[PDB]
Amino acid sequence: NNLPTVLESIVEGRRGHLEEIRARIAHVDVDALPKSTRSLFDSLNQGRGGARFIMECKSASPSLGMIREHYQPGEIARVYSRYASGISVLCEPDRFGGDYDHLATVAATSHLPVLCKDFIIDPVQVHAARYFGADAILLMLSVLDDEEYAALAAEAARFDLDILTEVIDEEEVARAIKLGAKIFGVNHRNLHDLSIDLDRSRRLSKLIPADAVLVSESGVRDTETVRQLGGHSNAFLVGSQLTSQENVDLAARELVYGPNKVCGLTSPSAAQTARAAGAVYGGLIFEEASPRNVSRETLQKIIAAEPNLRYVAVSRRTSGYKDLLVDGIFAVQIHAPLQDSVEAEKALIAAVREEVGPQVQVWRAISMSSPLGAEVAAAVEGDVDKLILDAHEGGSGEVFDWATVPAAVKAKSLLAGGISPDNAAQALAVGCAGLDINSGVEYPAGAGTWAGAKDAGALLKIFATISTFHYL
Amino acid sequence: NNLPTVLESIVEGRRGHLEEIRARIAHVDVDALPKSTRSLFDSLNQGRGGARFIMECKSASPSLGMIREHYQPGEIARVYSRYASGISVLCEPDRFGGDYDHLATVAATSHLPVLCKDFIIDPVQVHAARYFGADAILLMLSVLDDEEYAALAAEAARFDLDILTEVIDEEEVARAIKLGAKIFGVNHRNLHDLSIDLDRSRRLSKLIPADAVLVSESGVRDTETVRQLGGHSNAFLVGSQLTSQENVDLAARELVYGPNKVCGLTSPSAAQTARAAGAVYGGLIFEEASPRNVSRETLQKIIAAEPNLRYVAVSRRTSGYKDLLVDGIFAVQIHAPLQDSVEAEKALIAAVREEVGPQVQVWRAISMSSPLGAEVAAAVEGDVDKLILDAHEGGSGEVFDWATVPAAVKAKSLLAGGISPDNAAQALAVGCAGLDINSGVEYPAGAGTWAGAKDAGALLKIFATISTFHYL
Repeated sequence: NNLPTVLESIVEGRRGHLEEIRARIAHVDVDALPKSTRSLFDSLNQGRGGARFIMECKSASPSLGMIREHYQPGEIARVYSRYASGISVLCEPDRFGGDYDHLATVAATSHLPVLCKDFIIDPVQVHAARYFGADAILLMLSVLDDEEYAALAAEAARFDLDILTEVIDEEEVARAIKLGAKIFGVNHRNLHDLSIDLDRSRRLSKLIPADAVLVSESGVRDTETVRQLGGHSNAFLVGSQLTSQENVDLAARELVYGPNKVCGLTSPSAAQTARAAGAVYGGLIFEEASPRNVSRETLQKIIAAEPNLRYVAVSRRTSGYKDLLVDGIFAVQIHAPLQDSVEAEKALIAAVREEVGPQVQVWRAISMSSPLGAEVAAAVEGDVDKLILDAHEGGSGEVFDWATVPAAVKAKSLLAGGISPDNAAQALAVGCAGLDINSGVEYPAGAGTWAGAKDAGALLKIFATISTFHYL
Repeated sequence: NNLPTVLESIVEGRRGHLEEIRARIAHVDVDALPKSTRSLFDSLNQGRGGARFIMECKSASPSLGMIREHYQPGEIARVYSRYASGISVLCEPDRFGGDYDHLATVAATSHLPVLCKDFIIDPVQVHAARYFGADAILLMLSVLDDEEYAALAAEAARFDLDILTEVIDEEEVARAIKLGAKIFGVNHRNLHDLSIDLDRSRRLSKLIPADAVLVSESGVRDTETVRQLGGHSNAFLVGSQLTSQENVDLAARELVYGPNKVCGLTSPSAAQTARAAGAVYGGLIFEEASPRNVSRETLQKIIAAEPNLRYVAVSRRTSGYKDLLVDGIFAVQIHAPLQDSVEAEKALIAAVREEVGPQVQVWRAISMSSPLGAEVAAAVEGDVDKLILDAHEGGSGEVFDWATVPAAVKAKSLLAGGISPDNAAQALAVGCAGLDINSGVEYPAGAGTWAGAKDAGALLKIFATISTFHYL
């Protein structure tokens, strides 16, 4: 074959392990291996049963976001089981650091369909995959002619193993349809020259049967990219971008839902529902003229009861942000009224940056109805970790043009202003990184003693909408 | 009705919350509520998709096994999702400390069918349960006549909510068949007098249709009771016995699988597969004339790579057990040859008890082929935290009579001696609390470089058999 040099050496390496594998399962009655009772096809093809992702366990990775002592595919799988529709496990040993023990660990840990990510050229690899708990296998059309594929697809069918059929182009697509593939793998990375072409998934999805599923891989940087690509890919395969971070659960939430805040938390159970639904950030209001005002006693009970939100201390003050800092406060949100100039805004921010020290993020909240609003936003974007842009302009209506806002500002911004289950799609369409969610998920005035409290049913609905949104 | 006094006050309390509930979901379009797409019936009725348990989240509990700061039904549900076939959530507020936020938190957290455990007398409770993520509801025949049940079962059917139909006796069974119940709830506790009658589930299971599922509750102390009752109950409902302990995951494993050890661990990936499969205990061998000998360097890498086994340091020495203790060693296993008398055995144990201090359990391993073996076992049972009884007597065959062994000894014992996937059922039938699993899950001599290493496929098989075993 005319394989990229790296792939060439990987399949020839794998050829040279086949005697090991044959000896390793010699004692196994291949004929009597139980079938896989987990359909990767269905998990991927239905909205229910997990978000639009196959999440991958791979040992070999620089992972410079964190200090790696030991590979724990059980601990990774435990977090992935909460978000994904499948788990991928590298079984290749010599350059991915994988093994069949990793596959078995994940199969025993997770309820999801388990994919053996391997370079499969020999039936014994299919047999080993089922014995060690795989529910699906990768077959690469770049490596296998039509006969080699048909034979291995037939070994797979014996045991109800789903196949992820990798295809690089329109010719491989035609071959896959020919061979009746149900799950098409598209890599945006060309292995020959390491070029990324995000379009390769859109372009090939037009040629793929309507009763088939498309999984795409590589260059899926963030939720913004997931939303750009989610119209034509059923699922994204990701891993190293989640396991290379300090907290795999928080990383999973940030990719799937984006950097969303549920503000105005006043109860443990509200913080708990927010985190469970997919919120990354929790908002705590210190201002005492608020119906969402929380005492330092309530603040610390909420943080303690739900440690797995990143908490944001929200104040209307221009200084004294050191007083707000408590264990678990990740960021302070400057909610002070807009100042007189850009320079006063740059100064306020530097003064707060100064108060809280480099271990606490500094966010600026801005009303876009304020005539200086957009100008400050564009000016102060590099000085802050997040902008909270309030896009409900009140009685005037929306005077500001959202088409004029730079991509850099949007990438730094959570959209605010009565964000609710019903206006979520149209808020997401604006193309900001996040949503700031508060009064729009509270019970209304008719709710008796529950009026003004976070409504858990509304939290379930708005996070479901966020999980499936894509640009239309 | 002629309700126990406690139940009487609970339904009348719940009646008095109905205006609150009606106001709380007033804004909800009941008609347009999505259906539950998770069948509690199927999860319970199939072997696949989780072990034979509905695991319950309840705030109100002494829980003196541990210090309780905050109720975290998300954290509980995260652990339960790994083991169970359903999750139960108390929604009753005044004596169980429950709320609908708890139900929503669990629904957003877990992939399993979610049961609202409530005293349901009014349609609005059905409607609230679906809006806050329930997949199933409890209806109590003791509380509801045939008409009140039919009406609420019909509200349930609108939204594909499964029903757990509680029945106290043969008359309630007949009523439930009459009303076409698919899931029968039996409590072993009589609420009138607080008597436990474990037989009540066996007795009623004879009268229940063959196409229906039986769930039983109360007095399910341990795996031994699960195995005694598992022939006639499809599932057990448990909770307070898992959340009242220091580690909910370890408690779940101990109930579902029992206190099993995988001994002779030499690799991180072997320890990881053991824990994922359901092992509570991991065995580390310090003796240097062993093919399973591990250096202090390898020992500590394994512990670090799999922190969630309780590790047992295995040595053939009669003293010097302080040298074995390392962070993560939960117990030492005295594997010294049997001594000359009971008194020397009682002395060896007291001497080791002395060396390791009260924070490290002390286990005695005994060969039942040793003529003094059984006598020591029966004598030393109160002096140790675990006995490891080796029941493979070698060339003589099994000379010892296992019918003579006290229940107290068995309750303290893991059975050893080549325990393997193929002899697991017959080892479990002996009725010891646990299995000690080692050479019987290694690759055999034909396995090349893998010969003598733990076989992950064998670990998957033996733990699956352990999870479904019941006395026949």
